[PDB]
Amino acid sequence: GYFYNSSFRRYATLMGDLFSNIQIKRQLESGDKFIRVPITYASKEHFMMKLNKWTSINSQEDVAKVETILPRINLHLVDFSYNAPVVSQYNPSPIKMIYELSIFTRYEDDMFQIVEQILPYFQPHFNTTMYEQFGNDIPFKRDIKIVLMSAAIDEAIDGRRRIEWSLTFEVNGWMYPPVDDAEGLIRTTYTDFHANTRDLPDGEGVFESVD
Amino acid sequence: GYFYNSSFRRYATLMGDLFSNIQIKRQLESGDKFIRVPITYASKEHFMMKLNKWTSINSQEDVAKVETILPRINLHLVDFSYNAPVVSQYNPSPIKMIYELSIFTRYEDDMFQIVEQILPYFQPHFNTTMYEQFGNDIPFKRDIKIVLMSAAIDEAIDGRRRIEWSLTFEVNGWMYPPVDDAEGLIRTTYTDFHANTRDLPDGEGVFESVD
Amino acid sequence: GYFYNSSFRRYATLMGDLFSNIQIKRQLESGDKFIRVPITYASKEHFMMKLNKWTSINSQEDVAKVETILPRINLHLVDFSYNAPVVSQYNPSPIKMIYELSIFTRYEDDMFQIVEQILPYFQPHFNTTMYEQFGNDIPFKRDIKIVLMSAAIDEAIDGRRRIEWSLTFEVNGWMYPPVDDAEGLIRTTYTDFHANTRDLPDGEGVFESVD
Amino acid sequence: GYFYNSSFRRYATLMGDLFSNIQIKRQLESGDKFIRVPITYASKEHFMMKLNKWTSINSQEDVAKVETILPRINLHLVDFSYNAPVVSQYNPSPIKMIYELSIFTRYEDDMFQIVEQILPYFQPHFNTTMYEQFGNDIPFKRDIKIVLMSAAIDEAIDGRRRIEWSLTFEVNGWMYPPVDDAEGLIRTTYTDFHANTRDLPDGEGVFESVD
Amino acid sequence: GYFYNSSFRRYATLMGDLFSNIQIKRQLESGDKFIRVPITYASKEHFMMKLNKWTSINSQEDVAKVETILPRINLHLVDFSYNAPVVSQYNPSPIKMIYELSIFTRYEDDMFQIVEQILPYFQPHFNTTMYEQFGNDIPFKRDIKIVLMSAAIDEAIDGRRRIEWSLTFEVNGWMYPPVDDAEGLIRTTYTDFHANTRDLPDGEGVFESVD
Amino acid sequence: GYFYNSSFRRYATLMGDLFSNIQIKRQLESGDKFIRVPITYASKEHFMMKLNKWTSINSQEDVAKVETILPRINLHLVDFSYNAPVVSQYNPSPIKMIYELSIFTRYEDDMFQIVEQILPYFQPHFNTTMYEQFGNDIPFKRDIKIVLMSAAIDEAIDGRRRIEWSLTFEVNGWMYPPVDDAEGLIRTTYTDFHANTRDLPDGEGVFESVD
Repeated sequence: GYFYNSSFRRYATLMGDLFSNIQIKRQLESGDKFIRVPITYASKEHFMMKLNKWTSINSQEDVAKVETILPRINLHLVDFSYNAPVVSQYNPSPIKMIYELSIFTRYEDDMFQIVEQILPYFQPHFNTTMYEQFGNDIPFKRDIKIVLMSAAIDEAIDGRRRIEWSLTFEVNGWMYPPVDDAEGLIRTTYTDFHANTRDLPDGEGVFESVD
Repeated sequence: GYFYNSSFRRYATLMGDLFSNIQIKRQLESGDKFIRVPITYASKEHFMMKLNKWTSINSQEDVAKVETILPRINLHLVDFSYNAPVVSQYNPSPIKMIYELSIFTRYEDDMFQIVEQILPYFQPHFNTTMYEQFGNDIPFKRDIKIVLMSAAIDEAIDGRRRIEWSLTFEVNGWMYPPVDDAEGLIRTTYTDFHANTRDLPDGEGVFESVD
Repeated sequence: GYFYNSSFRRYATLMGDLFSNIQIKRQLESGDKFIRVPITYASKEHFMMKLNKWTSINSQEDVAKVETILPRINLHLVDFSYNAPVVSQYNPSPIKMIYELSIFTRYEDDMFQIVEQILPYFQPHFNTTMYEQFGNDIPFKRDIKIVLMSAAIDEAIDGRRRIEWSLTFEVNGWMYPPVDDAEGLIRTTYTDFHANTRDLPDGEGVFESVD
Repeated sequence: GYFYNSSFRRYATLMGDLFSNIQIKRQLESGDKFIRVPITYASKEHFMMKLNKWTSINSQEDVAKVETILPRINLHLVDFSYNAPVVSQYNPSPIKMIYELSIFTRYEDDMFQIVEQILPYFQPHFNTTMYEQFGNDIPFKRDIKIVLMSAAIDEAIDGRRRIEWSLTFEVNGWMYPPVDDAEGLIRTTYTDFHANTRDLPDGEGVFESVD
Repeated sequence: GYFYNSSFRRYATLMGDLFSNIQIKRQLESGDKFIRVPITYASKEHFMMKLNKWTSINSQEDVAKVETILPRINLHLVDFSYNAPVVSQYNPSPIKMIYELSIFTRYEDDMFQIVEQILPYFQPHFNTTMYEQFGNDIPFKRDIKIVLMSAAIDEAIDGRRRIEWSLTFEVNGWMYPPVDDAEGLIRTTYTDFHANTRDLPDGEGVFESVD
Repeated sequence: GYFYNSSFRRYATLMGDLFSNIQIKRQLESGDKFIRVPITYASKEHFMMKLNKWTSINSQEDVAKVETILPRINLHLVDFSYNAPVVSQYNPSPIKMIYELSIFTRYEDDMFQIVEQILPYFQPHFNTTMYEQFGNDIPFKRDIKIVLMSAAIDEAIDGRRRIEWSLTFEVNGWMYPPVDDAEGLIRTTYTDFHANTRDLPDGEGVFESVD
């Protein structure tokens, strides 16, 4: 029920999965608890609407169930353009994609931990080699440059309430016409922030559903 | 009831027809269904008005027939200017025309499919050779450069509701004074995204009528 | 009841008259009908007010009489400045005058026809030699460059309603102090869009009255 | 009841007087009537307030007296700055003064007449030699350059009503500390638009009082 | 009740005092009256509040008293920044300070007089040598350049009412850490608009109190 | 209950502590009283809301306790970016951090005292060498350049009421991935405005709690 080999989907999942494995330390009496930051893919307005819905105190079980919601990260595509350096598709087209990575947090410390886990890997760019194999052929080698373009710090108060920092990223990637899922599912690998060759998980696995 | 040989009409139809034959795959229980994206030519404000009129659930048969409406594409001319590099018409005038191609979709996946079918052919430009023959004379050969200028991503929510992406295109074309339909209808051919020589269909054939 | 030899008047009429003789083809049951596009000289705000007064369906004999109103063209001066390349007047002062030519239309087709009759003659400029003779002396030869600067496309809806495209033109002309109508009326000729030497008609002849 | 030798006052009057002597022809049956355009010096907002006060139909004795009010010209200073090319005053300081000259008119024809009498003398500048004599000493020779910087066209409707064109002028003049009226009144002459050496009239003669 | 040796205070007082001694001539029947223009140091908003408070007619004794309030001058610091050309304080730090000098007046004539007394001494700059002596040591010589940056003309009406012209000045001065008033009071002299060496009056002497 | 070795935290504390020790002189009859200006770390809006909560005169016990609140300083991070001049962390990444230092005060004199204690040490930059030791290893030497970028002056009145000046600072520092507190606590020293090597106090000591 979705175009699996979509190039946009692959870039969405790649970006999401780079930021999928981020935890914050939270000290308890019995001991330190490390919690994973759940990440979604959605238009920002959408996400924020639904976030205002979850954070709403309707009953007594909600009062507690409120601090499990934050911290979280929302991801979205916001712009793209041709990337000015016989047919077209591997050899493919140099495209350039703009992503907003929106971190939301109830505690400045939460934010500090998270961003400290992101920010140092972009100087200002972070390279990743991606391998996309078609059926059983030799995989393709796509050089992917991800550039940290800018950051944006903001709040939204009520008495605490909610800290929001947004990073903007430029992916220098590759576009080509759709290759039907029926012609075979694309196998994809990439190098993470430590040059560790992870293989790209299916979409359904990286993003929690806002729905 | 229209000036058939209109230069503007030909550019509207040319653009519309390049993007006329775009389908999205939609996986069903019985098997995959492929649906064509219907295309219109209209002022954007107009299109959106009539679209809000259609999207309104008036009766029970409308509730279903709503997701037959989307996806669609609306096309319009939004600007033109002289294209700065004895009488006038073949030799004609280098003109430059600005088109807004507006894709509306209920599902991110629909969008991904469509745009993946448009975007790779503009690097940033796409050439097409056009042949316009007058009655039975030797056809004229007009070199047409179409350049992808920018993209713009947006929403418009209600609880799903509607994704809207707009591509802006610069057509580098040719203008000349009207040649009366009474002097004979122009025969028009062109090269598609695959250098395949289709001949330009009548207006009534490419655009579904917003009316 | 007006300064006949007014320099501004002469430019208003020249511009008005270049665009005075434009017809659109309108296919009927009995056969093709050609209708002339009527031109007025007025502040834009004004013109649109009176146009909203005329187009308002107050009654039934109006219901029909509404589609005789459109299409039309309103012309106006909007800016002027010294034209940086013993006393003053022939030898006169190089002035530069800015005109807004506003085309209004109920049908996209009407617009296409009209503008296709304007646009090809400005690449980006259109020359005209003007001859202004004083009484019976040797006429003066003023070289007039008219440059197409920009175009602007708009609507204004109600259920159709009205298409509005405005061209902006830079006339590079000549200014001098007023020469009394009592010293004799100035004779003026010019070369039209086909270099055919028409002579400049009186104001009352070119523009229908907005009043 | 005012500092007669005021430098600001002198420039205000020079400007007003260059534009003091302007008439429009107004054709009647009995014969042509020439009317002088009255000029005032006032903040623009002020002038317009009082002008809305005069033009209001309070009675029938007012109804006639309305078309004697327009046309008029309001003049005002709107900016000044040092003019970047032992003590201070002749030798004096190069200053630069900015004037808004505002023409108001009930008929486009009136405007054409007036502005046609102003505009050709500024190409883009108009020089005037000014002679300022102290008591009986040798007059000082101040070269004054007046530059037409821009023009601005506007209306203000009610059913006719009122045309407003504003010229902006850069006077390149001279400033020095105040020379008391008790030390003797300054004698001032200048060259008009025709190099005719008029001598600068007292303020009260050039400007009608808005008060 | 204040840090007497404050560097900011010294610059505020220096500026205030250059403009402390400005009079306007006011011709009366009995004879000419010269009135000194009172100067305050305050935030512009503040000053205007209190000015509206003073100018308000609450009783009958106010009616007369009210027309003595204008003219006046309000002064304030509005910006400062480092002034780009072993420890720090004489040798001290080149700072640059921005002052708004705001002249308010009921009569154009009053304004003309005042400004004619300010404006000619800035071409565009006015130099002044300042001497700050510590206890009994050799005085320090600080070169102070004051530059006239821009001017701004405005009104505020009611039936007269009030003219407001503002000069903006860049003082190129010197900052250093605070030298306690207990370590001895700094003695300060400077050169006025005529290179005449006045010594800096205490704050309380230059500015009338807005409080 | 916070990531002690957080880099953002260290820079917040470094900045806060350079400005931790600022006093103003306040003359009493019994003798001069020196009061330390308290510093907080908070988003500006937050600080201002809570400041409006403290400044509200609710009772008589409140009326006195009003002038103990001011003066104060609020500090916050507002922007950051890569600082464009085998793995990453000491060797670490050149980052650039933007801080808004907001000084609030009831008296101009208070402001003058404070800012005079800040401003002279930034010409436009101030260097500090920081030593960060991990457990017991050899310290790291991070060169920290703090640049004064701009200042901004404002009020907020009610009859006095409150002066607000804001300095903006560019810290040219260093980022690296989080080093767990469990791996040992970081020891930090730095050179203050006088090259005095103080050691960085814990967060809890520098900032008063806004909560």
